[PDB]
Amino acid sequence: KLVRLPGLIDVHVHLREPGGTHKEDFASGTAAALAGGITMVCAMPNTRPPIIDAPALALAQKLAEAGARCDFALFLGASSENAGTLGTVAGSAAGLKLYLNETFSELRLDSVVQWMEHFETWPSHLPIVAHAEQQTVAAVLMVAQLTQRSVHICHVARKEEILLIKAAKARGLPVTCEVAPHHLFLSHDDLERLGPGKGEVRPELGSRQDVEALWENMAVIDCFASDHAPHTLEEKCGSRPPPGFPGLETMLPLLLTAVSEGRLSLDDLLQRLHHNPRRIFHLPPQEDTYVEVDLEHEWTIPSHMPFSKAHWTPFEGQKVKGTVRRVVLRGEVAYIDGQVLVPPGYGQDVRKWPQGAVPQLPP
Amino acid sequence: KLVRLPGLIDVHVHLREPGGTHKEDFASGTAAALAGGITMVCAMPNTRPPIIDAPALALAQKLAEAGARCDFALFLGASSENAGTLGTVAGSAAGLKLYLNETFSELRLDSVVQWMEHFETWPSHLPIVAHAEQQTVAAVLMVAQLTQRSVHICHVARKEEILLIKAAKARGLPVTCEVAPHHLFLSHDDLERLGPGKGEVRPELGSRQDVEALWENMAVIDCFASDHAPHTLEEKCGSRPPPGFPGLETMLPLLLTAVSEGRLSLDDLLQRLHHNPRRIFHLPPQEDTYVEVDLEHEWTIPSHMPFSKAHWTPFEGQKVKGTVRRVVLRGEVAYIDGQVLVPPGYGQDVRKWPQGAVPQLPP
Ligand SMILES: O=C(O)c1[nH]c(=O)[nH]c(=O)c1F
Ligand SMILES: O=C(O)c1[nH]c(=O)[nH]c(=O)c1F
Ligand SMILES: [Zn+2]
Ligand SMILES: [Zn+2]
Ligand SMILES: [Zn+2]
Ligand SMILES: [Zn+2]
Repeated sequence: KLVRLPGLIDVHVHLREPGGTHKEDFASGTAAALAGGITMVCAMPNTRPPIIDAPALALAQKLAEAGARCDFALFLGASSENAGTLGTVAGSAAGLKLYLNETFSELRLDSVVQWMEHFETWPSHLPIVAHAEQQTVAAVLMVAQLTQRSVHICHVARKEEILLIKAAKARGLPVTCEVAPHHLFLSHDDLERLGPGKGEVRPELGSRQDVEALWENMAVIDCFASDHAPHTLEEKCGSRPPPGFPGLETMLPLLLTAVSEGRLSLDDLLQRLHHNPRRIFHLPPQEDTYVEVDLEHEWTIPSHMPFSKAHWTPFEGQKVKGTVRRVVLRGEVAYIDGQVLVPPGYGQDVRKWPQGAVPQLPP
Repeated sequence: KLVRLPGLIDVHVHLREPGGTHKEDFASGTAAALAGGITMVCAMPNTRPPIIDAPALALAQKLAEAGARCDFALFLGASSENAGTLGTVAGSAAGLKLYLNETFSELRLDSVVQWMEHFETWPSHLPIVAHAEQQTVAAVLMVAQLTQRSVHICHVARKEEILLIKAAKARGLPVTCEVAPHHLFLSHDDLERLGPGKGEVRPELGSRQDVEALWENMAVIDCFASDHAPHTLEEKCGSRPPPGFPGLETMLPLLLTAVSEGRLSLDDLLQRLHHNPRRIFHLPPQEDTYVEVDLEHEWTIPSHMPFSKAHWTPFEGQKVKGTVRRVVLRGEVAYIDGQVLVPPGYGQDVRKWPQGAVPQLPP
């Protein structure tokens, strides 16, 4: 028998359009999403041009409307120059993304004062998410407290980080977080197989103790999100390997395997890939939308999944139990057993739906 | 006419004994202190052995009692192994020092969870100070809030850091800080003259804008403290230059010059080199103790000051106006015009004085 799930949401993907379309584009990346049982994605702003101003957002919105096969929201990115300039378009974005560790120059913040300025100027009712590793988690939490608002921490990867967040939650601080599949299912032990190029990712793969700590502290994890970060094999295996793994097509199969093994429950999964993404990011329901999965079928992850242009995967060789069989999106069959059946452009910007605007107090 | 000042206190010095006595020892370092108008010093724990346990503290206490010419308190240092082990000796120390950025392996903390453990286990009534640069300031402030206590930030060197602290103080958070003379009187502009070896210090020399920001935000600075960090010229000019400047003998002359120029008042100076050190660290008064300075005498800083074994100074060539003429410590003439007149061992551990114990609620 098939199990019917609601439309799953991935709040952290890199779809590379504009400007990196050999790595992925809206059409290929959203095909990958649907194949992974994901019907709504939130796309990060570190494209070329990066989504750091109104014109870049407008361009990305049209590229997404024309290419996306599933529904989406687009993040804006914080820069050293745009604090206090995004007020008119802020509500149209998934949220604001801060890159607080490594990134390219356009998104680099050189001072915590710049973080403060963003927390002070970004509308208080809208989401802020951060790439914030190790001590940077504590630092951005401090900025959030000084400015008396919430923050969501992207891809938590370490015992250190999840325990800090746990302590913050115990103090009633408004912080949420997500964890990516590679930080639950891969570790340092896998670097021998992957090699130093393929294995490059930020946050880096953790120790066995890091992975164990994330599982032990599942209660502290609000969301799963792939951090789908496609690069071609040539790039990953070259002289200056970019960090990141593709992950849309493998996330749900990996997690379903863990459900099958009793490592977490189906509800635990659905809180983290549906309900909590909805509530943290104020994402609307999708009418007539559901995913049918098969929990019995055992298979081995191949050297590349069918859809991502990355055309490789760090999970090659892992045995999984769990398969996406069918996806229906807003009343149309979007995916069946390896075939995507909705065209580029079927997808819509959920922030334009009346139910997808973030509620706020009147002026 | 001479101006009579109270006995000045430097809460941040490295006296290198035990184990680095070619760089400085208690006798030479405290001679330097007296020559700089300083009658009480707090010595950092990054010696060899480092002061991270009771036996090392006991050794350092005896070396200081035998060698110090001025009065002192000794810091304990946080390590990855000693949280929850220092309770019996904590009250005998100046406070607990956390090295949160670069340091040697024995004092390295690999996780913010280790910082949390120290804040939770160190007695709540006793001082904690941190080497915490840039975002690390925000991170350690977060740990302090989670554990609902105060923290003092060592050598604030950047616009970013002083503005973060300013914002924290505006929110009523219990944080204090100190600034070292090199971050007020030297900058990037001086690296050409100093060279890359001599110029090595942590925190590094800041931009002109950093220096300007510290002066503009003098109200936010609770203490001046030298971070006297002596290394020999051979070491500074060698293949792996250690970071740090000697500074006991130049701190007061530099600051008196600024007082003379109306950059801050004499009271501003005395709050920062006497009253605030006393109150933050619960340091006792010194009976019959005072410093007489001459504010008229103009001189140029030489290539080395008379007492520090570092035998060099990054302030060489700077013109100053202000000289220490005489120091009286506990009723004895300790220094006159270049001559130290109290022997090694004259100095005492102020934490052993009845008035130098930190008051606490009964068990
Ligand atoms: O865009 C990427 O490739 C990327 N890859 C990573 O591994 N971490 C990131 O923070 C990131 F932005
Ligand atoms: O002990 C030292 O030499 C030293 N020198 C520095 O410049 N910064 C430090 O944090 C330090 F511990
Ligand atoms: Zn990231
Ligand atoms: Zn990412
Ligand atoms: Zn330091
Ligand atoms: Zn120091």
